[PDB]
Amino acid sequence: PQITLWKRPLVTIKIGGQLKEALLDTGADDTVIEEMSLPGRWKPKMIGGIGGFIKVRQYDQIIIEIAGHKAIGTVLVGPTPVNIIGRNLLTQIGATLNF
Amino acid sequence: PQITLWKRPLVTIKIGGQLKEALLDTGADDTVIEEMSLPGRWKPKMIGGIGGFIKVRQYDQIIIEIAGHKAIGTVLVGPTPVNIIGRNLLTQIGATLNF
Ligand SMILES: CC(C)CN(C[C@@H](O)[C@H](Cc1cc(F)cc(F)c1)NC(=O)O[C@H]1[C@H]2CO[C@H]3OC[C@@H]1[C@H]3C2)S(=O)(=O)c1ccc2nc(NC3CC3)sc2c1
Ligand SMILES: [Cl-]
Ligand SMILES: [Cl-]
Ligand code: NA
Repeated sequence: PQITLWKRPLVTIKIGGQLKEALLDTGADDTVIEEMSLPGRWKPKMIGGIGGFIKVRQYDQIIIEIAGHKAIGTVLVGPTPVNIIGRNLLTQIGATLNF
Repeated sequence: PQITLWKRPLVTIKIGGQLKEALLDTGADDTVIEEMSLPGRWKPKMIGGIGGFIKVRQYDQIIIEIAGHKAIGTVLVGPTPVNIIGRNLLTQIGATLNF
């Protein structure tokens, strides 16, 4: 699709069999989603945005569908205010910015 | 142009007569720039992101040049760790996300 930015670019994602809403975010290096249960081991990561830092759990090689496009990659789980799809997965679904 | 997302989508902006580097950020509703002077009236605002809220100054009807493209809109000025071009100005330069 071609998505304009007059509204938030929200899409549905599917992860862990569940549907969630998430923001397509070119300003985010990584994908960050709210508290949920994921399989496997996790590693620590401390990620910074506006306001300061949060601690998150990093899960690698997680299967996730984004607007119907399959991706497999790193998902950070933590107390984010919104689910964010960052560049690590936007690149897997072939997203570009165009003007 | 077509900007891929392998790296941060950083562009040069001109604002308040200054040159700055800024991130094209589809996950940002508003444009947020590090501390600088701008002419005219302003009012305070609180904006939240991953690590909580920061207080900014809201300046309306500011002209900015973004990667060569002129636009006008509201600019928030405050202690953001990175200059961010948000949807309120990305729409004006005709930016879209495509995949
Ligand atoms: C969290 C989003 C929902 C909003 N944000 C935009 C994101 O694109 C930020 C951009 C950013 C990049 C950085 F480099 C550093 C930063 F401080 C900020 N991304 C990010 O925090 O990413 C993090 C995480 C992702 O992985 C890595 O990448 C970078 C780091 C790191 C860990 S925002 O900035 O908080 C924002 C902007 C304007 C605005 N307008 C408003 N209007 C009111 C509602 C009416 S509210 C509001 C909120
Ligand atoms: Cl505006
Ligand atoms: Cl349009
Ligand atoms: Na003004």
